Amino acid sequence: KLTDIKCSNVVLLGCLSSMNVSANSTEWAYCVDLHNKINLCNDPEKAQEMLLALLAFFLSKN
Amino acid sequence: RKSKVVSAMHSLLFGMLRRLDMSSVDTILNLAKDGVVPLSVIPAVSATKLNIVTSDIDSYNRIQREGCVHYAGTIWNIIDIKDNDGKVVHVKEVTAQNAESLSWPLVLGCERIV
Amino acid sequence: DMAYLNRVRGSSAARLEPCNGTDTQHVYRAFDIYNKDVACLGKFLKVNCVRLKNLDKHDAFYVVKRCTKSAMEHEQSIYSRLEKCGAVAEHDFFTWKDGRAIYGNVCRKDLTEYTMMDLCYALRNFDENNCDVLKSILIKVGACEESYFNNKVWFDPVENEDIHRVYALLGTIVSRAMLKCVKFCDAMVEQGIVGVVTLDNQDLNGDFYDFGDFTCSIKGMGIPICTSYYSYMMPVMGMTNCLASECFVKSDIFGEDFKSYDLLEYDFTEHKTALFNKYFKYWGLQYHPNCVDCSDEQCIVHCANFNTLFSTTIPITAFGPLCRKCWIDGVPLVTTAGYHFKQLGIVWNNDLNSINELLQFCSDPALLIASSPALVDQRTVCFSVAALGTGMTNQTVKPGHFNKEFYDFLLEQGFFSEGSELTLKHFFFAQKGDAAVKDFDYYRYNRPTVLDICQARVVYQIVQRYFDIYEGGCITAKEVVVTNLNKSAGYPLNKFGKAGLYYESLSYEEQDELYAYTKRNILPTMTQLNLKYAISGKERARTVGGVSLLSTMTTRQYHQKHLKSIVNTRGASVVIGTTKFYGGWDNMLKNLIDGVENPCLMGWDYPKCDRALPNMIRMISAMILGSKHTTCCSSTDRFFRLCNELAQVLTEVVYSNGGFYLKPGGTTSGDATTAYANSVFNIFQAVSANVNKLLSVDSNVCHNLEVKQLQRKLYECCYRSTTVDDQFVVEYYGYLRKHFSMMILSDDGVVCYNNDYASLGYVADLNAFKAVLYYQNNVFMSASKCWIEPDINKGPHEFCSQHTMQIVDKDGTYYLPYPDPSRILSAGVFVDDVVKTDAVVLLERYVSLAIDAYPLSKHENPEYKKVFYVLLDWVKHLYKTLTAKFWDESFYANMYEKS
RNA sequence: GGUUGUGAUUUUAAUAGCUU
RNA sequence: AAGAAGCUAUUAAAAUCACA
Ligand SMILES: [Zn+2]
Ligand SMILES: [Zn+2]
Repeated sequence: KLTDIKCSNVVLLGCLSSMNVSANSTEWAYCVDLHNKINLCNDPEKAQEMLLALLAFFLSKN
Repeated sequence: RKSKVVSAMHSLLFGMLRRLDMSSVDTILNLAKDGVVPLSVIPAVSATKLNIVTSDIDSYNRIQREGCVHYAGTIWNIIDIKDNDGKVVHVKEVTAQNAESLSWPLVLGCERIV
Repeated sequence: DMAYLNRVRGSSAARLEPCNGTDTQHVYRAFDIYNKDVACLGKFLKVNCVRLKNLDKHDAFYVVKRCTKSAMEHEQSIYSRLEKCGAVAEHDFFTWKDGRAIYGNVCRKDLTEYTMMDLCYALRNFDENNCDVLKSILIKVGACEESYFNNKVWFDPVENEDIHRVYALLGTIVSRAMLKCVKFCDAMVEQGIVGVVTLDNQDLNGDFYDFGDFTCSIKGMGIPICTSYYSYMMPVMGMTNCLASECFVKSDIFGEDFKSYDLLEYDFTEHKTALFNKYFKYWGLQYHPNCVDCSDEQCIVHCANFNTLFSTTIPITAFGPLCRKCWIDGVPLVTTAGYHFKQLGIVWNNDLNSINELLQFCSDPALLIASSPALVDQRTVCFSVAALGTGMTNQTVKPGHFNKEFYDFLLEQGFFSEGSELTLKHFFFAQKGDAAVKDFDYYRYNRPTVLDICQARVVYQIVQRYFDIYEGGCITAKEVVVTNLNKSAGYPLNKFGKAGLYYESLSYEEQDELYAYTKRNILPTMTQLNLKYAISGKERARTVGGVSLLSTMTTRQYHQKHLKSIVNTRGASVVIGTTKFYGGWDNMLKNLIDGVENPCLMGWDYPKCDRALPNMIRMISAMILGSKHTTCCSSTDRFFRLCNELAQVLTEVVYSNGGFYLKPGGTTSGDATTAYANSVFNIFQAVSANVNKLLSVDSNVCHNLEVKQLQRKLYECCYRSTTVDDQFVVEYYGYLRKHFSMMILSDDGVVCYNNDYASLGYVADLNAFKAVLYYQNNVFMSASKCWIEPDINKGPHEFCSQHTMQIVDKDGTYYLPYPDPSRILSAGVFVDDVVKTDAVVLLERYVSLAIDAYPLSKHENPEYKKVFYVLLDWVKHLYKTLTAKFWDESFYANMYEKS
């Protein structure tokens, strides 16, 4: 479970990285913080909700 | 290869000489003991342009008081302000408290006024 | 009882309270007693003095020594001779009746609770618990109210940078104490008394109060010896940042109250020498402001330590390369002409100025920096120098690629199930747009540290013995082994091409000429700091130095022989060159465990090792490695090589993201000798814990005549003599090798110490390491990360990031390393960048991981065993999609078999 | 633009050597 | 016999991993 979501985050950043999202520092920092903190996350549902936040953010930029 | 590398080194060295600001250095260099000044302070005393990277609005407040900055025993006027993204940011926005919504590490391009 | 008190009360207005009546208080107290029976710096129990709390002052105490009736006249006369000076506490002398005879009484007034020794000792020998004395002293001095200790990590220097603020308050006490000691020594000289002065003789108020062992002599002919006084507090003298009251410039750089021409001052020779005479008038040993004047490499250690202590008072901008305008290429440009090392002092280039000659100019920062606008950055406490014309630009980190197929296969095999105790724990964390600079800010932990020279000269001698086996010397350019096409050459040269281009560009004769030049001058260079794609188990970013080309070319040409001798040797106490394959790991652990009686294993690691490295001990290591150029180079050449090594590696201008900086200190991973220098550092720290613990053994209680003799000789060699006798050094080297065996790799190692000698404090247990790291590395070794192992059979809990297990076979019992399963799985799953087109690269990755994972096959845990076989099956599948060299497990089996 | 060390593996080439 | 390969190392380069 954790691994399932934990790995799933990496692909999301890669998708974003292709979109030069780093052009604006704020969004890139937000995404990086969320990813890094979910990776260290040990209890699933919290990781799940941060992953949902990531996905919601990505869907905004398509 | 040998010719190309040494030629490129010559070109870079000549570029440095071009951007050296030769006169300003000597005017202050030869006052010190035997004309020897630490390299760590030569630009701050001889350079014409000054860049500063703030951490937040509070650093902005401390560093400047009326759009000018005091550093290395000299007064520096703020010409242009860039944010993280490099976009122009005018003094009106930073002065206002609303800068909270703005990217924090502002960088200011300051110039020497004597 | 009150009758006895009445004598004291009369003069003191009777505003006193007794502790448990007239009975002497049973309290342990630090001491520095050198005597026929004892020669120790540990604490003892003395019950020959009564302590009365002065109720007037919040801390003052009245202490009376009711002993030595026959010594009253001696004490009385000495006090009369010395009372005139202002550094002696008040004394009262009288005799009181008791039983069948009278005994003398010496009452000392308004003395503070704890002696300066009790501080210097307590600050050293620090530990998490049993730290009552330090807390009490901090409260009494008013550094912080007791509420400050609710923060259970208050003492940690890396978790509470506020602690340094607390200690800085004690800086006043230390400075006052030194000044009072100077006055007291002067008074002893004038009055004609001879004797040694020890911290037990002085109170926090700074007044001396005990004269029992002193001796009278001709007026003005006295001789005080304070070697152990000054030297002992030197770590405290550096930690609590005393002398801050002597700061040369007392205004901020960007504060309006400042002068432009002020910065140009760099000499500070008179400042430093005047400070030395003001505070250290009685140090006996000469002080050289500029180390270039030193003669013996040991003298450099002493003078440079003192320069480090005074380094605080000088402006931070004064240091750095010393350049000047000069006529070059017909265009007058600023040229480097000298360097102002923090420790070594002013050094000027011997020779004044062809590709051999012209090449250095393009790499020397002197030309580049002067041609750039100035830069002030508030992100990092470290200083900033200038910024290029193009302006600053940040750089970000992208996460690694996720290999979905491998993950799916792992899931299929049944891993990462809801069963616990196994899961991914390493990932390619991503970092912000400018994490490069914010990581460089971590060098603020590199606070100046002053190691006590008297006790560190001996340790330098000892550690030098650990490195006498190898061989060094200089080698002509043609003989240097070069990893050509080095992936970088530093900012000045990385534009044109890789390092090879320059290697074949420069013919060997020019390289030799440049080396000979370096043996006469100083040639500083940048070091382009940069980020590092690398899996990690924690969010922290990682960056590496990447020193420029010219440094490595000459640096390796000076150390190569020594380093090669280090790697090639086997069985030594430094195991850099040894392989863990072919049973090498078991050979290492068998050598380490050999000889030690009642063996027990311990380990550790230095927090923030690369950064917290006290920029002094790095210099010491730089001298040890180079110490073997006995004949190839004269002393001056050796000194210039050392200072150039420091210039390139310690205080070099560090480029990054278009914004120059000036590194406070600490190591740079890009150096050739980083691993070797760190190994020397680690040996130094491990030894020094031994000397520290040994001196505090409470000689009177010991019975191992060997150990008693050993500490008596050690003490008599540290403080009470000038030249250390090689005899004692070799004896101590043997003693350490007989009960404290070390195996050191770069900056990590394991120790197999005798349990008995450690329990009685005859060798450095963990607590010793806590103390030494605290007052010398200036960081705190969190008890969690270290460990001990009271049974060798289980082997080390971890060494070099790998566990160890014992397996019994037809070959018998022997040890095998095995990495953490989670780390291996993770390395399998994630890759730094998108896999290249050729899947063969994947085959190499996975076969190498299997090789590193084979030992788990023997592991006890059923789940761990699955790891190796699963990786084997994956490589089988990969190859099939694309053999015995890879198909068969036996191929991995032979990798972990002897010969 | 993506460091230097020290192990290790794989390939490739050269070098000889051995065996068939 | 040549020749041929196989094997064996040694050397060199690349590629790749682990470790600090
Ligand atoms: Zn000296
Ligand atoms: Zn030499």
